[PDB]
Amino acid sequence: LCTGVIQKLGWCLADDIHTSFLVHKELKLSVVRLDNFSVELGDFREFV
Amino acid sequence: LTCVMRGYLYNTLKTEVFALMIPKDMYLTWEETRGRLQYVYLIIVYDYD
Amino acid sequence: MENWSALELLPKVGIPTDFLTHVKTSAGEEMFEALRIYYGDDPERYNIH
Amino acid sequence: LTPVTMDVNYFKIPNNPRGRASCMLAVDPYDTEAATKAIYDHREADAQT
Amino acid sequence: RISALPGLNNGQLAEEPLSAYVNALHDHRLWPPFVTHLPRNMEGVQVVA
Amino acid sequence: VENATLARQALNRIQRSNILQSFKAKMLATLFLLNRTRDRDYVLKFLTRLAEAATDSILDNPTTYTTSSGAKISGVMVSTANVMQIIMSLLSSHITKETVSAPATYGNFVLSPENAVTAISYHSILADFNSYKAHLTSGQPHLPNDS
Amino acid sequence: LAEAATDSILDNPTTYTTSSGAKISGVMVSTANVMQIIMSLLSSHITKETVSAPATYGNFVLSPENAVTAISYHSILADFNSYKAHLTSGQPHLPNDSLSQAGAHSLTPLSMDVIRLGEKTVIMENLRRVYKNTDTKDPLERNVDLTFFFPVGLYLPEDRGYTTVESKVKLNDTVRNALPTTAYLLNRDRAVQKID
Amino acid sequence: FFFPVGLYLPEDRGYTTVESKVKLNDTVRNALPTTAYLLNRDRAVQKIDFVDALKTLCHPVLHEPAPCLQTFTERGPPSEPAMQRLLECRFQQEPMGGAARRIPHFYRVRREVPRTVNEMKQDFVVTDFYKVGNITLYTELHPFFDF
Amino acid sequence: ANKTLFKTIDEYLLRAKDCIRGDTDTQYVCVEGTEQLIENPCRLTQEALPILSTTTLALMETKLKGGAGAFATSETHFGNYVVGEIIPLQQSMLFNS
Amino acid sequence: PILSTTTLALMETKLKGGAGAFATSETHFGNYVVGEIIPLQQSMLFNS
Amino acid sequence: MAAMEANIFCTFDHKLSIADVGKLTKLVAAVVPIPQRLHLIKHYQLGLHQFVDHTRGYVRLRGLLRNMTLTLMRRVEGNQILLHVPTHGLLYTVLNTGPVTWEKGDALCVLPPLFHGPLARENLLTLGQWELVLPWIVPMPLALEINQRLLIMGLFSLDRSYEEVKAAVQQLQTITFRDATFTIPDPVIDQHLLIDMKTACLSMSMVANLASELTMTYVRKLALEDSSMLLVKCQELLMRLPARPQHVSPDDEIARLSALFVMLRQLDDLIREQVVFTVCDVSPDNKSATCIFKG
Amino acid sequence: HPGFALTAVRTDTFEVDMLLYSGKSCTSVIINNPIVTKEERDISTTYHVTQNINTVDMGLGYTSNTCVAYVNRVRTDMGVRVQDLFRVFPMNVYRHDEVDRWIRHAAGVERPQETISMLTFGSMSERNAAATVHGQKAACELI
Amino acid sequence: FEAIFGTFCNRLEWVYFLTSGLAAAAHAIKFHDLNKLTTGKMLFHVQVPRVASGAGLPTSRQTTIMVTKYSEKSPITIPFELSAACLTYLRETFEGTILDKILNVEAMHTVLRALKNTADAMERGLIHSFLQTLLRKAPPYFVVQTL
Repeated sequence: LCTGVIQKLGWCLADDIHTSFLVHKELKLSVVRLDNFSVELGDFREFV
Repeated sequence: LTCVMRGYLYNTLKTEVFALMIPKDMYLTWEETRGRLQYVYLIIVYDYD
Repeated sequence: MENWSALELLPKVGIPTDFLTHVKTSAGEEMFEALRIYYGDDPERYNIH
Repeated sequence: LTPVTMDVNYFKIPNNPRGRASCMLAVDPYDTEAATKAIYDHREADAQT
Repeated sequence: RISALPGLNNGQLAEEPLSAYVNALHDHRLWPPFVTHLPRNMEGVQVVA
Repeated sequence: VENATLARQALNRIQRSNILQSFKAKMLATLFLLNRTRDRDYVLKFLTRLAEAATDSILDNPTTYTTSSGAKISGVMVSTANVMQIIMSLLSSHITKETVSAPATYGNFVLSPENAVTAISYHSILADFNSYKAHLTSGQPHLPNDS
Repeated sequence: LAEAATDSILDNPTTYTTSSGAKISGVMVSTANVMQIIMSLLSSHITKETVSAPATYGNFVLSPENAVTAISYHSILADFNSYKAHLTSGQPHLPNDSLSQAGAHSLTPLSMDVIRLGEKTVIMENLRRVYKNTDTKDPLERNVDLTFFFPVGLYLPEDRGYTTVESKVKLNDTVRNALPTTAYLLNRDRAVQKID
Repeated sequence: FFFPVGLYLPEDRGYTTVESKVKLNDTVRNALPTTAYLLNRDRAVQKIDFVDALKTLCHPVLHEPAPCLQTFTERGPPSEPAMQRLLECRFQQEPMGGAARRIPHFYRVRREVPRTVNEMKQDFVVTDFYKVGNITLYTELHPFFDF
Repeated sequence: ANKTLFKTIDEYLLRAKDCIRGDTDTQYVCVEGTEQLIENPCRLTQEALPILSTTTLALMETKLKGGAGAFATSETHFGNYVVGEIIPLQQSMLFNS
Repeated sequence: PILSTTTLALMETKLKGGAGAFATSETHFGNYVVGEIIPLQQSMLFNS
Repeated sequence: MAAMEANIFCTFDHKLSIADVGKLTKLVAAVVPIPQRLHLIKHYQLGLHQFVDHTRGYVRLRGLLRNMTLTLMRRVEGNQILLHVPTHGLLYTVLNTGPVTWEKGDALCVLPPLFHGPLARENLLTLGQWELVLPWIVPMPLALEINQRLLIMGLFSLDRSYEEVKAAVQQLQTITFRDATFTIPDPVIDQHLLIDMKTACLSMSMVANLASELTMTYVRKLALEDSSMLLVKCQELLMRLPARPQHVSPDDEIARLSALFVMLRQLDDLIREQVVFTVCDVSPDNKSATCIFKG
Repeated sequence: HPGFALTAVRTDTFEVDMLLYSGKSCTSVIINNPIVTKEERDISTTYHVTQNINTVDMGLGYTSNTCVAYVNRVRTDMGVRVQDLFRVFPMNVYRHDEVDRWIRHAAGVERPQETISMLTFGSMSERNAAATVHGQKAACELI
Repeated sequence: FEAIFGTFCNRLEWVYFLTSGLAAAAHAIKFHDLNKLTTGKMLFHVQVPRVASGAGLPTSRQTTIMVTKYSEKSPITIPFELSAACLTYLRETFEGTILDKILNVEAMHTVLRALKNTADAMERGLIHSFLQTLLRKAPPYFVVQTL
């Protein structure tokens, strides 16, 4: 059941999205940084 | 921890706007031209192999 | 690396700036050494530690 | 060089004697793949000739 | 010899050779008007009396 | 200065193409100016373009380097005497043996004691610390002049 | 260009006159490069003389006699009492338009650069300083298209052949020199470009 | 500065634009270029030939294609899938004694051999060979070898 | 699109101009109104202009050996021909700088 | 490109010509002259 | 990025006659679609006339309409339309445009109009090769049926004769919902209806496989002893051809029913596109209704 | 040389700074006061400020004359690089494959490799070069 | 040392419509309710003069020309924005030391700076829209010279 499940996480501004990284215990991990993100949660909607 | 349920992300006195971080492997776009806005979705897709 | 907050808080002098080309071009083509170009209203100049 | 090099466009104007126009300034900056694509590959056109 | 281009033709596109396309004097569809012996290849050709 | 009115952001491909086109045009055409052409109008237009093309300074020197009748000095063109012997002999209607006002002193500039305190403690110097400290707590954000 | 354009229809002869009594025909604007070229060129006509400009914007406030017309008939007739008076008195000619009457009261001086064009003085002006460090494009800069066309590979009539350049150039008799196949153009430099 | 010497203009596109000025006797030594005349620091007709280039033409590094072969083999086959047609060779080794009866046995197949590369470098005319329509330009690396 | 001679030029000024994308290699049609439109006098007259399309380098080096004003002349050999450019654009514009 | 000449006679008629004679590029059947793109062999050393 | 302007001004470049401003003042607090979301948009992008093609593909119009941002008209004046893209959750009044009577408590969905053309003779702001097109605010069961008949007209038209198709469009273009007859403008099979058919048939095949040993024989065991007009009316659409259940295993039946609910929802979302307004209270002449869920 | 001669047309975008002459008060522009409007959110409060203006002409004829004055550059190449029909007809193939798979390897064009998002506006079908010294290019054909 | 010789803000040339000479092409009138008008039309009742003809000629008659002119619409805008922390420090001063008064003064100054820059952008945009409406009205030189 439920091959794909999709929930709405929130919304962003589509221009502040840029690649960055976080360093912690000198472990650089390349991340995607959404600067002005507004959280708007939703239920896990499921599809096939 | 102090999680944010609905709304923006900011410091006390709103002096710093926190940013949502996602690792590069989970990131996925399906268009080369993003709009003025784009929503974000969390996708779990199961491999029934 | 460069305290850009002290540029935005300390009182400046008023000079007639005459860049050679357009100033966004001289910013985007990196004539100067250290840049802090952005848009909007950054509240970065407020959290003084 | 080859004796069938067309002299009228390769020996009458200021030309790069390498074979291709190897002007790096025509390349968009900080792009290393496009540079070798412009000066080393041959399944595409060449600048200035 | 001159009706084909021997410096160019070899190989094939269909079962017919590449030289069958460069001139009508090298293919089985054009018959001479006074034919005394039927040609070797009559694939698309259907003779009718 | 020929492309200062066109571009308004970081350069694309066609602007840098036109820039290189005019590079290879002008560096080739005007390699040796005075060794090639010796007419008044063209060398005067060339020196005029050279004089306007440079951007100005920032410091106000309103009274020093000024002639009589208020003609302010805009620039200075230095070269060897061999070139000047052709410049003045070719363009002789534009030269004036005139006397200008020159600063007879060096620019003496001292350090403030609280600048010495910041110099010891934080390895840095903020020039005219008293003026910055006054204008901060005062309220005006524009100083008269720099240090 | 100056005499070619017609004039306006409202006349404010008090405003935009030069000191010592000179009337201004109109405004001629371009970029700083072209006006620099003109001022170096037509330097026997440049005059930096003061122009009496209007101080502030105009004023076109309505009337209570216009308000009920704006409500009922969805229209505004300017100077409605003047129209009704000139109807009732029976005069054909109203004394002044309601737009030249509208405002531009005071006058303030400013020094600009003007030039003589056959005793029709006009204002030189460049809009470089308003598009100095902005993000838009100066509309006085422009792009103009020209369509070029050229043939290649034709066949001239050899039965009526001729040469006019025989005394300057000569070709050896070969068929590739007898039949055009290719052409030779230029680049945006002086560069021979091979097209076949 | 740079200049060519000893080139070959095509004959079918040959022409003369200096007819009234020069007239050369029609021997082959004037009909094929082998010299180049330049001007010195003084206005003097100097001359360079192939003879004086012997300090470059005869070097043992010019005949060693081993770093050329290494650079050619590190970037291997062309990754273009449109040109998977020219890189086909079967260069076997077999005995020669049975060949004189195997020569009617070779054509007992009815399947052709693919076209060799050195054959594919000969069906271009003098003037399109420098264009991108040639496939084999990544094979021509050196005037002394076949890659 | 044929109208009165004052309406045709007004149609020419307003909407008969077309646009060209100005940041890429091939000539693309831009999105309308984002960049400025591009005038075209060839839209008014419905002609096009010829340029220096000579046949051979025999008749090309002659024009290059020639001094000023040679590009406005159209010469003709037996099978070869030069079409002279009518506006002196390739002669003087690029040498102004 | 610097002024190069295949034969003696083409260099001779280059030197016989006046000012700007180095600017052109004459071309015989199998001989050719490339002309200098800047007259720095014409009027540099003569100018001194 | 600058924020999305909640105050969207529409401008006008045509010379507005006085009846056009009058008809523009009728449409206060109505729904209009706009894809740009700028602050000073023009009139060409406003409405739906930018997407009306010669195809008249109504399914294509429904496919594009779901992506358009819906706003509300406010403060119409000279050459100014102040639009308000509404934030989610609050309430403000909307106005009907089509002759669709509403209720209280139901929901509303967005829809391209029915029998759109000169049949009802809409002079809704016509100027210069452009018309103001209005999306319909239709209630819930009408929006259900207007896609159900769409998908049935898609599915029936495979491998069958054209006279069956021309006899089937006229059986499935009328809708007698709530004292009114509507007709759909040219239901035409396209690639979008094809991919919708593919999703529908795959989901119903998977739920046919997913049916347990008991849920397919429930009506088969029920119809021996029960008598009802509902059971009789549903029985005749089936073929003709005590006992024991085979094996009761409810631990399997929970999983079967859960995945069957997923398949039923996966069939369901083809006709239940979006609730965009929940009507709370209407005007008595039904010209407007205060409603919630705006945005 | 085959039995037909082709010609080629092309356009050229030159950059020009025009000059505009207009008569004195050729139009009377009317404005209103700048109208501030707020738009308040959690992180910022943008203030938009509109200004509706209107221009009415004050002439019967053409009151203002513009002209083309000066050309700085040729933004095109004025080149001979012809524009391919295999990009502006991106779905036309042959009815037979092995002549089509020979022609593409004769002209050098990429395979037919999206269709719904092509006829509405289009896409970057022919990409940019890695570099260019001569700017943009265009050349078309007439058989 | 890390000697900072000065901090330099950029001052702006507050150009106005009437300060520019292009206002003589215009005739600026503030209308207080421009967002309430639909269109502005102008009408002209023009009659032309006849002449008396000679003998044996088709003479003219009385004429009347009623031509009409119209208006245009082109609004402009600027979306200048303010951070919420600036509005927090604009009117609030808690524990009123030096370090909070500095933030209050900077909040006031960035507000007034944004206001001045907004008004300057509005004046530049009014000039720009005026030039846009002029350039869509001016025919080129050749048609005017021909007419």
